[PDB]
Amino acid sequence: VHFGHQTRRWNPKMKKYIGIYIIDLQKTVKKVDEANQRWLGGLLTNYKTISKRIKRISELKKEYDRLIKFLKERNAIAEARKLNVGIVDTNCDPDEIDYVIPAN
Amino acid sequence: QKINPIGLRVGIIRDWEAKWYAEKDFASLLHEDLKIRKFIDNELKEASVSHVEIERAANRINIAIHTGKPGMVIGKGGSEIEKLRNKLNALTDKKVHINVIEIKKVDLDARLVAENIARQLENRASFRRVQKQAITRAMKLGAKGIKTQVSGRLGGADIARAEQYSEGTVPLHTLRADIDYAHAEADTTYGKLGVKVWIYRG
Amino acid sequence: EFEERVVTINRVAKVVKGGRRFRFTALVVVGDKNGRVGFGTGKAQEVPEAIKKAVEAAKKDLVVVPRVEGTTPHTITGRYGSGSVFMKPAAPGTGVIAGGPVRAVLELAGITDILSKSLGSNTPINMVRATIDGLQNLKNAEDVAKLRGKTVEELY
RNA sequence: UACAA
RNA sequence: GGAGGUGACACAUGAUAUA
RNA sequence: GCAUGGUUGUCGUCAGCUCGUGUCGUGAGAUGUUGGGUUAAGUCCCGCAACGAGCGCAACCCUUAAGCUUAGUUGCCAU
RNA sequence: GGCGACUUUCUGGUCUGUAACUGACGCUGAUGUGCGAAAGCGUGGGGAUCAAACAGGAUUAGAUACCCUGGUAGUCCACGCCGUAAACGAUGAGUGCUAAGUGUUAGGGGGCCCCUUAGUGCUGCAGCUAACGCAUUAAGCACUCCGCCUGGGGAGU
RNA sequence: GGGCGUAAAGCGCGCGUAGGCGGUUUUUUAAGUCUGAUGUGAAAGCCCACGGCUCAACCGUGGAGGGUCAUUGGAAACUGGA
Ligand SMILES: [Mg+2]
Ligand SMILES: [Mg+2]
Ligand SMILES: [Mg+2]
Ligand SMILES: [Mg+2]
Ligand SMILES: [Mg+2]
Ligand SMILES: [Mg+2]
Ligand SMILES: [Mg+2]
Ligand SMILES: [Mg+2]
Ligand SMILES: [Mg+2]
Ligand SMILES: [Mg+2]
Ligand SMILES: [Mg+2]
Ligand SMILES: [Mg+2]
Ligand SMILES: [Mg+2]
Ligand SMILES: [Mg+2]
Ligand SMILES: [Mg+2]
Ligand SMILES: [Mg+2]
Ligand SMILES: [Mg+2]
Ligand SMILES: [Mg+2]
Ligand SMILES: [Mg+2]
Ligand SMILES: [Mg+2]
Repeated sequence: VHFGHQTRRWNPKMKKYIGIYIIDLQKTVKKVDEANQRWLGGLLTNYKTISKRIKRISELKKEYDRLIKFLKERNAIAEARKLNVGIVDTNCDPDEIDYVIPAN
Repeated sequence: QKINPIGLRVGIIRDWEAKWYAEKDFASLLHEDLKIRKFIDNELKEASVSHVEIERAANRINIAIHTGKPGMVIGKGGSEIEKLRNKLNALTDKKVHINVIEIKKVDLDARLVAENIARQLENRASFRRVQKQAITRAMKLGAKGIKTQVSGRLGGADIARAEQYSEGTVPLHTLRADIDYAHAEADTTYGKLGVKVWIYRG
Repeated sequence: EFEERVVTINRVAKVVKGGRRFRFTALVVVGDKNGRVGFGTGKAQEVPEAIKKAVEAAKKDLVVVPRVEGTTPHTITGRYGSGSVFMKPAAPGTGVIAGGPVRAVLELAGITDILSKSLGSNTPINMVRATIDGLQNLKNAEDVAKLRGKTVEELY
């Protein structure tokens, strides 16, 4: 859980956390103490609308089959980073993680 | 362009307002009916009358009046409905029996909402504000949808136009949907203003 | 609570296969006159509906404006794009010497005494954004004393 | 629409 | 997938503002 | 009818046209509504900063093509 | 500006490494002085191809064009002149500083890879921008010097 | 207290004169720079204060200001000179 992505794509901000690059296992352990489907656009920023679908899911079969299945993560961070913890590989941006775990 | 929502549904999911049968006196009875409907509109113009139903049988005319304000039609002690019944028996020379049916929630009745808007427009009220208030009231009372439209020289403009508002669903192509519709006219200093209201209850 | 002021109402158009489709853009500044100001925009076919959207959006980006006895701590120029607003502390007797949308932003912030000049684009949205930029970069003496590791007296 | 031809 | 290089019969016209 | 209400024709039964919230953009705007297939159809599925909704499509209405029950006159006629 | 068969002769500049040497001898540069595609001009040669002009044939309402058949200057050489181009990266020169990734040209160092110079491309942060975009080959951050701009037309008259 | 990729604006490009600008340190100087002294910058005016006009204009009185000024004594970091 400490072998990151290839060198030809490693973000420069993971140099402290980092052939291929190997993660900082020693630093992740100290960081770990400090700390499945598509993410709908506006899951957090549009709860005034999603909750209606969440409520309508609780309350047709064609909708529910996709609704149950529903209710890489750049959409989610913006929904949270704009509101003012997560595994952060070398290719991922660390500057936008409050509790970054530098483990693969 | 758009068919009258009532006329499309008459005899399908909406009932006739005239319930009688005739063959050779059809024209004479039809125009006695229209004579009565014009009389009631004029004589009860302030009594919030939504619609009038006429039934005929055995030289008797049974008239049902659906009114928002039934106490004005009946009058204190039944005196106002006795006076109207006496005048109807003179326009007709038949035995008229009048029934009055209160319509609660006058804000869900297209005819009453349309005429209220027309009355406010004649008082120089904002053609936008009256439409938005009527829509908010109907939707608060559980209307599935409502549409309003005022057409003409809005605010005394030299060029007439139509401003319409809507809320909810008003499925004018769905035949089984009971859509209440009414048109009313406001007499302003600048001419005719047309008010159309569509209400969908569910 | 928050007072709001309608800075500018603009009717905008987009062209379609028919004629033109019109909407209304409202630029609104909100503020409490106690050091918190914010601006927002909203668009609608109706002017009042665009104002409410603009008011609601303004509340999400309130800014904290440092003040000293009703005036700014130092001179600053706020710049956003082509907009640029020069703001200077003035004596308590002086009023808000500002021209347009700057006056709305500074008043709703609670300034009442400032010397400001708009040096740049007079487009209201960018003038407003420039004004907020300059207020966003003001620093009070207690804050800069903390970063430099001295006390406030040693700053002078 | 008011014009022009 | 997106760029940069490379190569690849005939059909005239429609006054001014206001839109 | 170039001051209007109401009513109608036409593009044209063309499948499109929008809105709310969110998000992107200084902004006009955009997105959704595009993309891969599919359909008479913005019809449907999948993917997607969109999620939903509305007016449209369709379906609910009339009639025509088959059968059954009720009914047998003024309809029908096999014994 | 430009430069493309090969050979010889004459000759300019750049790059890498080294750290012998000199010891700020540098940068920029008004005026000035030179070089400067193509067309063009003069003198004299040359003349295959192509081809302004021009001729004929088509097309067309007309066709002083586009298309076809020819064809002169010119296109080529030498020596003079001319001094202009979207002469463009539409980006003046010098110096330093500021994430990365990935091709390619000429080298160097070390163990095909790693490091490093100098060019030449693409992508892409911070920053900048009106946006488009630029982004260690800046349009970023700075200092020095030069050239230039101040609404459009009139008029580069 | 602005600009020059596409809005007006980088000379087509070299070489180079005057000029402008110029790496590190030590000593020295004192032209620039800084800091006092003296003289002068008339009066009226402007600004502040006070007084006379019934108030005010206005008038008067006392200050302040205005030099890239000169002469003279100090300082030596920076620019200049050795
Ligand atoms: Mg249908
Ligand atoms: Mg070389
Ligand atoms: Mg030079
Ligand atoms: Mg020159
Ligand atoms: Mg030539
Ligand atoms: Mg030819
Ligand atoms: Mg020749
Ligand atoms: Mg020659
Ligand atoms: Mg140029
Ligand atoms: Mg430069
Ligand atoms: Mg540089
Ligand atoms: Mg780039
Ligand atoms: Mg390079
Ligand atoms: Mg300018
Ligand atoms: Mg420049
Ligand atoms: Mg141009
Ligand atoms: Mg230009
Ligand atoms: Mg150049
Ligand atoms: Mg030129
Ligand atoms: Mg006086």
